Amino acid sequence: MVSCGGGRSVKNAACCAWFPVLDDIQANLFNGGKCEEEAHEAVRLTFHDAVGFSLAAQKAGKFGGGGADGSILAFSDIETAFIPNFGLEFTTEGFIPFALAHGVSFGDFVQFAGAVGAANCAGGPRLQFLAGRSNISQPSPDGLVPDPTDSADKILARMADIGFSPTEVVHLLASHSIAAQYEVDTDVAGSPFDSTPSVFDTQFFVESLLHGTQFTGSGQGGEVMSPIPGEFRLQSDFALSRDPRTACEWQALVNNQQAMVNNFEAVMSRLAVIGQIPSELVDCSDVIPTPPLAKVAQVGSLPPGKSMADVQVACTNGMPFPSLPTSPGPVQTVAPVL
Ligand code: HEM
Ligand SMILES: [Ca+2]
Ligand SMILES: [Ca+2]
Ligand SMILES: [Cl-]
Ligand code: NA
Repeated sequence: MVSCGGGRSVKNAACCAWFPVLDDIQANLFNGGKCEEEAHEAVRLTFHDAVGFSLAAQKAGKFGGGGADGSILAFSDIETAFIPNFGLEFTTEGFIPFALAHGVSFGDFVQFAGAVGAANCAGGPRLQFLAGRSNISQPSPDGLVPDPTDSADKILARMADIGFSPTEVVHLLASHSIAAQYEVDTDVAGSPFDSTPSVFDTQFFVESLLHGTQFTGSGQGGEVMSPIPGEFRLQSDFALSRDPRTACEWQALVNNQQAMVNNFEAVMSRLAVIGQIPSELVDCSDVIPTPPLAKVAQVGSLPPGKSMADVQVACTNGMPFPSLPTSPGPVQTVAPVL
């Protein structure tokens, strides 16, 4: 190892340059190292950046997008006008000055910010962070970002088209354990996808499998019924939790928080280098912070007022759910991330 000063160490000396970026964003973008709206947006941005890539396009002799290349920032004017990217201009205009201030590529900044963001959440992962992506990019083609109204067929096809199996899609969706909607229905902006959007835990997997009982929003734009007031459910998460191709992996995560973390780290390592050549990158993973000391449950809980009878069993070849514990107390509305 070498030292960067002040007791901070890295394997690769060039990585020391990322500590001033760390300090700036933890203080001035993430509100002192929190896992709240900006951290969630940073995680979401890694995917909106990387998903602008198409193996099929490449096979047809067309440009499919340069993947995890910072194009969502370099060409925010273009990409934020894509339908599934609506409203992302608040995020891209917020993020851009940090990349520019520190002289790092947009492509590295997007991956660095999502790694740091996720690492702020209790229970959270420590994503691999490789640096070195060119600052020269081209805009993503339109039509490549999944939409929450898309069927499981269409989403799984789009994801296979950037290199991910349906099992890996479920692993990537561990991100919706730290997540809310702002644009599907602005009337209920901040309504999260699980009861714990600051905790990287298995509650998204448990709660998405419950029967829907009420709408949080107006039921437009891909919202379907969720199982707790204040919690928002996407049609796409409903479809993937219950599709034969994905359901058994979805179920297998409800009682293994650590495997959810490990699997998320594994798939995000791939996501962050889509369109990139890893041998051209430098490993700066040791700049990424450790998550808060916090004991996150390894096994998820049914929310208050729910029993095992409320859980949809969609996995066939695998096998039954364990009696998951039930959280104590009354039914309570999930607070929005505002
Ligand atoms: C598989 C297809 C996916 C669909 C259809 C989908 C859909 C969405 C939608 C509709 C939102 C709310 C956007 C808004 O109105 O504010 C959202 C939020 C979010 N998504 Fe996904 N998503 C997908 C995959 C992913 C992936 C692969 C990741 C990252 C690994 C991700 C990370 C997030 C995060 C962290 C948020 C919360 C952002 C915030 O709270 O500010 N999603 N997703
Ligand atoms: Ca991109
Ligand atoms: Ca959660
Ligand atoms: Cl670098
Ligand atoms: Na790894």
